[PDB]
Amino acid sequence: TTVTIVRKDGRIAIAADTLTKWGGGKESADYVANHEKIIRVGDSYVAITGSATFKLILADYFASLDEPPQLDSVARIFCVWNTLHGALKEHYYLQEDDLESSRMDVLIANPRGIFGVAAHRTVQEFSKFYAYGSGSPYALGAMYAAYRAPSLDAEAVARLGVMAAAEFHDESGLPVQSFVMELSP
Amino acid sequence: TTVTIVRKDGRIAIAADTLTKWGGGKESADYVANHEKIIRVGDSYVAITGSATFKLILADYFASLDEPPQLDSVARIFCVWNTLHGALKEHYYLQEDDLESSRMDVLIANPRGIFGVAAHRTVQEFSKFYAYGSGSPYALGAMYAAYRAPSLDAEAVARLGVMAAAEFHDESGLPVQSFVMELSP
Amino acid sequence: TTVTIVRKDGRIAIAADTLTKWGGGKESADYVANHEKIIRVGDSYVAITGSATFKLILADYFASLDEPPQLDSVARIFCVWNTLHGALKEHYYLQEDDLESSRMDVLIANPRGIFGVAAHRTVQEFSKFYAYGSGSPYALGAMYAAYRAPSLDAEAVARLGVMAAAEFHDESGLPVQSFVMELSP
Amino acid sequence: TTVTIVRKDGRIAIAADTLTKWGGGKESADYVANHEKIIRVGDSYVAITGSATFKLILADYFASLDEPPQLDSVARIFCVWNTLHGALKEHYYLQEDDLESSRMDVLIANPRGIFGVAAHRTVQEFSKFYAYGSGSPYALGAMYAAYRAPSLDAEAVARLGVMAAAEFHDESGLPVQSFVMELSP
Amino acid sequence: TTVTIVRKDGRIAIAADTLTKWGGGKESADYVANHEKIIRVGDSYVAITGSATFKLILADYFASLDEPPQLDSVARIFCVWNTLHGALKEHYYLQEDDLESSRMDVLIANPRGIFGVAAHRTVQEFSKFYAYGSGSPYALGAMYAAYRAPSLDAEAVARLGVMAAAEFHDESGLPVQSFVMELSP
Amino acid sequence: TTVTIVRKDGRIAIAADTLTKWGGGKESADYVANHEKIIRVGDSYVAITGSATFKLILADYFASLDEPPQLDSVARIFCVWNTLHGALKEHYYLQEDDLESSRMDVLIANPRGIFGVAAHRTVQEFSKFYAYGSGSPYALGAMYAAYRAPSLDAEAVARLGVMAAAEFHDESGLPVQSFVMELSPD
Amino acid sequence: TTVTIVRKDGRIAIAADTLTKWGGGKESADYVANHEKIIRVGDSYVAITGSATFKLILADYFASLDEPPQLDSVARIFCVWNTLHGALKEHYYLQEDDLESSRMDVLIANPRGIFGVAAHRTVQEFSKFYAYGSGSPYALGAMYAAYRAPSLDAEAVARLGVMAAAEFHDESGLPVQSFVMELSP
Amino acid sequence: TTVTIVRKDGRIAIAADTLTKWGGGKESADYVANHEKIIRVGDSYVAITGSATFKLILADYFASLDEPPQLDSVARIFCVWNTLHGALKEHYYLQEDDLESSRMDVLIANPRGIFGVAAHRTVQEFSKFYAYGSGSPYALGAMYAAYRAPSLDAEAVARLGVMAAAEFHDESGLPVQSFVMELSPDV
Amino acid sequence: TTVTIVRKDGRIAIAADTLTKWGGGKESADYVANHEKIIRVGDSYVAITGSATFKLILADYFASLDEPPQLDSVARIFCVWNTLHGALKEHYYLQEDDLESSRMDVLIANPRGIFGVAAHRTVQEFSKFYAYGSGSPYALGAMYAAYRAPSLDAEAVARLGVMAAAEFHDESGLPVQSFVMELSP
Amino acid sequence: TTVTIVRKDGRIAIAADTLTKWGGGKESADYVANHEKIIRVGDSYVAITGSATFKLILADYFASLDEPPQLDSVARIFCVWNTLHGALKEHYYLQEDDLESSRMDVLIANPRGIFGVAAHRTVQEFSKFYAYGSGSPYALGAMYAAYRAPSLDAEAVARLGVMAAAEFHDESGLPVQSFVMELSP
Amino acid sequence: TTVTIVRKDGRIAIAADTLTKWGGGKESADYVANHEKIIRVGDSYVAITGSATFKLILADYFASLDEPPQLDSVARIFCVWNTLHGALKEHYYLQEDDLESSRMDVLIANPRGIFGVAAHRTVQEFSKFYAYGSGSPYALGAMYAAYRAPSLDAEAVARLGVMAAAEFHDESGLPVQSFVMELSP
Repeated sequence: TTVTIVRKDGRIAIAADTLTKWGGGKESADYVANHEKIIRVGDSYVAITGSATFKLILADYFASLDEPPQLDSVARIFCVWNTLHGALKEHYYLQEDDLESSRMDVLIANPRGIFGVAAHRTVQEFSKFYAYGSGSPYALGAMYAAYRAPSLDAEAVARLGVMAAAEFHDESGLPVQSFVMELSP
Repeated sequence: TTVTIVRKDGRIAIAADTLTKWGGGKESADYVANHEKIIRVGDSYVAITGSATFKLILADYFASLDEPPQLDSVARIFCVWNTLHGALKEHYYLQEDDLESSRMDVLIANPRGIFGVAAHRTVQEFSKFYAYGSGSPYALGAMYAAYRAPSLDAEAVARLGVMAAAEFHDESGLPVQSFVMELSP
Repeated sequence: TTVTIVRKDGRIAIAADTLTKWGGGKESADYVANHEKIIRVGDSYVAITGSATFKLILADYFASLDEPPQLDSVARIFCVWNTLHGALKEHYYLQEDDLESSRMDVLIANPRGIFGVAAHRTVQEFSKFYAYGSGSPYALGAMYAAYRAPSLDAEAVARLGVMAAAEFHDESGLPVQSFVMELSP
Repeated sequence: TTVTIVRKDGRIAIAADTLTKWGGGKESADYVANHEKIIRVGDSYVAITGSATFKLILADYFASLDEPPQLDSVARIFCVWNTLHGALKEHYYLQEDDLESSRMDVLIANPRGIFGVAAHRTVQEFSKFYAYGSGSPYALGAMYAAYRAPSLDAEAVARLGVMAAAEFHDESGLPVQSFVMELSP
Repeated sequence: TTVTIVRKDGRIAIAADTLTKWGGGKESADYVANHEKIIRVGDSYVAITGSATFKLILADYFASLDEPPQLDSVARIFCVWNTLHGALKEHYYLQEDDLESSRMDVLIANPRGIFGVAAHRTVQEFSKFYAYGSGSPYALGAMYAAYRAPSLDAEAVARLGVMAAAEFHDESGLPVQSFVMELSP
Repeated sequence: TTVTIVRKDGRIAIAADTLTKWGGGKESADYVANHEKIIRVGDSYVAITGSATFKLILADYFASLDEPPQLDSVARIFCVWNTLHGALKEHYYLQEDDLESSRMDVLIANPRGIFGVAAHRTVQEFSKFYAYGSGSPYALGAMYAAYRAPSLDAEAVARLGVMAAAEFHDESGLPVQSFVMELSPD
Repeated sequence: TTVTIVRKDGRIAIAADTLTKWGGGKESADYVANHEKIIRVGDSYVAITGSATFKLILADYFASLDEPPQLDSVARIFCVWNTLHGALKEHYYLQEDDLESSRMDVLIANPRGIFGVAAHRTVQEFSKFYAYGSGSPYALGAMYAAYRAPSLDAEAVARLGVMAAAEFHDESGLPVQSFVMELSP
Repeated sequence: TTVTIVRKDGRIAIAADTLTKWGGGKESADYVANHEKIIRVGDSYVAITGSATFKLILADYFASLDEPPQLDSVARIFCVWNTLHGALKEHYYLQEDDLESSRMDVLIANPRGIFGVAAHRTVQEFSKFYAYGSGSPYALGAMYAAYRAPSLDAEAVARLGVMAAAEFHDESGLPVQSFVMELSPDV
Repeated sequence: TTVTIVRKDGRIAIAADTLTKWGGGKESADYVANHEKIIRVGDSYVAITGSATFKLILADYFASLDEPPQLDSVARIFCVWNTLHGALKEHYYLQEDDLESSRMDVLIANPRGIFGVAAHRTVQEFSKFYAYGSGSPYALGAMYAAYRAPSLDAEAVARLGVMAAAEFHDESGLPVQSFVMELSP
Repeated sequence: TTVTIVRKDGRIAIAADTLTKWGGGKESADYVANHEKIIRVGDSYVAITGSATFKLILADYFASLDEPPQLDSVARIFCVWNTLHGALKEHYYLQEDDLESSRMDVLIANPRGIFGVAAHRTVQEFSKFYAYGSGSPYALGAMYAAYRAPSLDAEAVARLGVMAAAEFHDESGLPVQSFVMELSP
Repeated sequence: TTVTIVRKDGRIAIAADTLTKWGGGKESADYVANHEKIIRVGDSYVAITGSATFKLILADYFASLDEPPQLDSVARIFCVWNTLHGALKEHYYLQEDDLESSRMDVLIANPRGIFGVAAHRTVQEFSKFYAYGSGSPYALGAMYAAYRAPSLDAEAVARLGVMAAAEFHDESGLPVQSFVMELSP
């Protein structure tokens, strides 16, 4: 998996590759209908790495809440993820470290910022771009190279990061899925 | 075990081999009468890999419910399987990974699509064909070869996948059980 | 232990060796008065492999029930054995795999058919013959060779499989106990 | 420890050595006054192997029951020992296998038959003789040789078994302790 | 991580580097908005090492109390941290040693002293300076060498320790955050 | 793999299955041309179990000796195999137990008797029948039931042994190969 | 890696993928110039699996020999590979099992037939087709499905085997290379 | 395996069961023609426990010697077994303890006495009887009971030892093989 | 470490970072005079990853050889490295895998092309660009995104590769060292 | 520690060394005031081995009982010790074998007999003498030799046993403490 | 095994038990004719613990030397044993610690003194008595108690040592073998 997220010229963009793995087996977007790794939660886009089951768990979990959660500040995202964690263990059968791992790394894009939440509930707000998943290093290199290119908007930089992972790494694959939105004032 | 599933030209088919193993020993359809690995649940056909007990657990479990479940969307199937897993542990004595394993992979065929659930509750809708079990690589290769052949409908492609596995792998054996049905409007 | 079961010409038959092992030590029928490995439950004969305590546990357990179970279908036998596993744990101090093990393989004969239940509660109806225990490989070989000899009825076949095991394996011993009954049409 | 039990010519006999061990330490009857490894439980004698504490546990446990248990059939003894195992865990601090081990093998004599219970509650009725404890192979050897000698009665045979073990094995020691009773009609 | 704390000439200062790590990967203040490792708690500054999630947990935890805690004495800080540790386990999913580790080392600067709390709740009041995190040995050496330079106030000595750590260790990176305040009478 | 050997009424027969395994993968005589597990060594037939490479090693080893070895007495077969084991180690890259394993269980049929050499160089002469390889229990069961049937000669019994194994075990498969010969006047 | 070999209608064909792996890193023919996995040895084609270093080793070794080897019978191939194994260990730094592993599986095409040599020096002549490498189960299934299709010649079958593998497994990737030759009379 | 050795009334006897094991598989004398576990070496009989290969190894070894070994004192037997052990490692592919195991226990009967050599080359002369193999304890107990029965000679006692083991232990089986000889008049 | 190599518009460029690591300690070019990771070998530039000792070893090795090696084809490079490995073991104290590891990955630039040798003597000629060392994922990412930009020659791209690694990974550090040359006809 | 108990000529005696160990450190009676290893319980003396804390525990435990326990028969002692073991775990933080170990061996002298209780609650009545602690072998040796000497009474023998252990074993040290009493009629 | 050595009133004695052990099995001097554990070497007697094989080894070794060794100084005995240890490994197949172990402890009595050599070739001369083997503790204690007795010579004392260990420990057994000699001037 590679997920990327970008902030540039008052535009916020998020992207994901589409390949699932089952061991060394490839399950591409060509063979799986529900191959999207980005789900909608309220007005946030949430890009998920880790087991392919997590996008089904989160969609189900968030949908089961009274209202969709606020994912627009670090404190709020953390607060939601910490509560999400107890549900993973208690309801969705989640299984050395400082803290217990939630086993997934997510990126969160919405009008009010670009964020990440690492497996250990390390919430971060990003200023330019970041990437998660095993393809992250490839994405970061490529986005670093093309971030300041005037010809590329946020979305094109996001997608380019996923493309670089997909070129070099066996856990990412084309096509790329992406979304783009305007930064709120 | 090999189970395959296929969707082609308005037809949905599902196929399983019929060989059960006890260690290195072979328990073929010629010696076991109840050698079918596909069960009926409502209007769905569920093909089951993993221990030969699971088809008895699932048959028992589903026959226990008030109404047959809904197995025609990813969201629905996921919910049914996430409830099934709790029952597996509690009432059926099921025994590292991100999430707990249900220790079986199933394929689901009905008039409203073809689906799969891996052991870790990864629910997937398939667009063409797929296969589970130790034999599935073989099945995948054979169905890739044959999917587009004009003389072969969905059922014949699914049956060929199991044959392929049964030819080269020691956990699959003939005869092949298959079912076919029309895709609904 | 070797236990066998055969269905031929409208006659069901079941058979077992009589030898108990205590480590390398041999505790034969000549020294042990309760050397029988087949018990009666309702109108079924149940031949039991594993620890020699299991025949005592099952007789005790099935006698404690309001009435004997029906062991005449795959579905029914599975219900019975899944409940029995619960009891083995809770009342009889029973102690990796997909499902928890019951530590015993059994064959079941009654007029309505010949069945088996493996340690992981894999219930199976057999069409010709089968065998359980460390001796079964020997028994199946012998019975495969002898099943179609006109001379030999169901009981003679069952018995011969146990003899073969006793000839060549150190956990099986003569004499052979066997029971025969007519196939309920 | 060696204990034997023999039935011959209308006589039943039970015997035990008298040596206790504490590591490589010897604690003979010369130094220990309570060196009896056989106890009385109603009209039954129970010869006990394993930890030297079990004779105390059993005596104390059986004394606490409203009445002495009937120990004169395989089924009855099994009931008793199954309930006993619970108490060993629950009251007397008892600590791989099919079933949990009670950590002792016993022989039981009474006027109605000879029996043994192994650590995993394998209750057995014997036709001639048997032995338990680390000295049993020596004892069985000896009693096999002596059993048919007309000049040796049941008790002579049972004692000779214990003698043989004490001759050759470092966990068995003289004097031999034996009891005899009449076979009921 | 490096955190330093300094007391000199009626002035109290606290510093931290800004670099976060994810494996061998660097997440600098350049890419992470919330790169601050120091938080406010009443009129104390708390500089936190260990998992980057802890600043989120602590901020969240202290915020949830009725009033901010008094963190101006060795006795009071301990009491607070002890209670905090319970919460870490009970609410924030905190997972050999003398006592349970809290998995973080902190420094506390307020107007009424400079303190630290190691991971096993060893509370200490410092009289000159100290440093925590993987970069402290570097910090202590640099601060040792510069404590008594008249040109350098408390905050210059605090920042310099961090700089030294950033120069030589792969878990510390510039910029240096810092705060200064007056000693209370 | 299953190999059977049988001695009955002045006839000697030897039989083997034909299936080779690569993990769980099957490699039947339908796909492999050289699927035979029995080789000829002089006027002996030698049925081999263990790695499919051993029949290549053995053919190669024996062909390289001045003449084909005498394999018609326990003592002679032993000397041959003890010397063979040194060559497995030195020339063909063979890798708890009392003795070193040769990693291979063989049956040897010839006009002068039926023999077997187990992996630990246990040389036996059999008087009726025997089987080696993972399928052998099935083979022993079957041949036990059939050995005394008048209608089945040494070869029929041997083949039936292999059939039984192939019927029930995942490392044996049809077709059966077999050879039969006359017992020498000894 | 996937390599295939096929014999059909008087023609022999051999085929390989071109992708090299470095952990999860992909090194496709698009970045690597020397991406061929098939080499010429005399008038044979040899398709190589295992470490990408093996093709260089064999090229080097065979080029060093006085005459190109004859790879046209099982016995011949066997002598050649047995001697090769000695050179792997001795000059090329080659590093549980019955026999030492040579760590690579090869397929050999020449006009006298199609052959294979597994890691353990298992020389096999094939009659129809075969495949090696981690991709081979898929290739086997594909080639099984297509082998008797009259519209596909030996080359088309061999290539399809590799394409099947590259569709579904992460250690195989296009382009496919192939070679075809005449069977000799 | 069970091997027994007995010295009684001026007579020396030695016995053995005839069953081989391959795992939990039985290879009885009914199916194996060379089921004997006792070999002649000069005028000694050597009964061998452990892997069935050892009887083949030992016959080969002793046949290759210039002259049969004299196996009629403790010091002579030790010397032979110590040399043998070096040959077991060097020529016959033998594989924690004080000393290296030879992996077999043997009993040696000859006119000049009855002896045993355990796996660690512990050579013993026996005064009455003894047994080796997994079936020894059963054989010992049985011979303990029957040694002084007046109707039984040394051979009957040695054989009885084997039969007790076969009765109760899965690694020993009938028939029993045995040999008997005269105690020489110089001992 | 990061080493990159680029082939573009008739020019060949090779580049490396300058940071040495001693555990978590940083030894930057600022503090180390011999911080260069590229050395000459003939007219070839060879960039070296793995232990900082290796450049001293190869310098010493090649300086003692007869005539410099010709590192201008795969076969030749392989020949040279295979023999090098024998010397690393024998004279320079080198210490699962198919082949023994040489423990360093190198890139090789000369006018006749660009090449790489991985730890297991896997010689590849590259057609566009590549990277080795723990930073290479970042570098490959970056260089993928910049390779086709007309404003950036071979050297600019190679350099950008290293910059990317150093931005995000703790084992790579600025400044970048690089060399460019002409492709020979 | 060594503790001994002796019965001779109508007298009972009991003794113990006075040395405590802290690792290889010695804590003699000369430095430790409460160096007694024997306590009073009713009219019984109880000599205690194992951890030096046990005598405090037992003294604390027995004092808290409504009245003193009767320690003058095997059945009664066991009863007492079995209850005690419960308290050790629950109240005094006591932590493979048949039964749980109470981690201490004791000897009990009273007017009505000599007894012991080993760690696993083996209660014994002795007829002459016995010893416990790491020094017991030495003490049983000395007392064996000196028992029948008319110049030594029960106390001299008991004291000589401890002296023998102090002579030769590094966990026993002089002085000896001893008590004597009259055998009751 | 117990061996003892004693020097008292111008006489020197040495003793040993006669029991051999094979596991838990006893081989008493009633069953083994060569049950002696003391051998002659010149005018020394040497008592041997460890495997029963060692007395055969030492006998064979010392008989093979040109002359019996001098064993009447610590310097001389050490020389002899150091050389002996080499012969043990080289000719007699002897198999963590400071020094290699010879795996036996011996006592050596001659007219010029009494000595011992421990497993690690610690040679000692004793002034009164000593003991080796697993029974030595019991023997030392007994000899400490008896050494001064006016009616017991050195031989009586030596034998009493052994007797005490045969009494209490499962690896020593009666009869005792002893020799005696006059201290030489």
